[PDB]
Amino acid sequence: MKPKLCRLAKGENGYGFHLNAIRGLPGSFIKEVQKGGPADLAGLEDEDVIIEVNGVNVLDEPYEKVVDRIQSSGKNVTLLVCG
Repeated sequence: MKPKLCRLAKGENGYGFHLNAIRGLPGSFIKEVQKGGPADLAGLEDEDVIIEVNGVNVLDEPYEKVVDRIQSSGKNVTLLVCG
């Protein structure tokens, strides 16, 4: 119900969350926010829906493309989510 805009700096062990999808439901949401990790500190929470990765709307994109986009921006990634 609330949109959050945030910027993650990759840590020793990634951004500190996983993407889950549901099987042909569209959209990608956050799954396993590591306590104290980048995503955690940046305000993200489980079941937050990804709307934009680095300014690009990814709602009409397969879970796999969304994963790729995130793991393709290097040290940083900017996310617009809704939760």
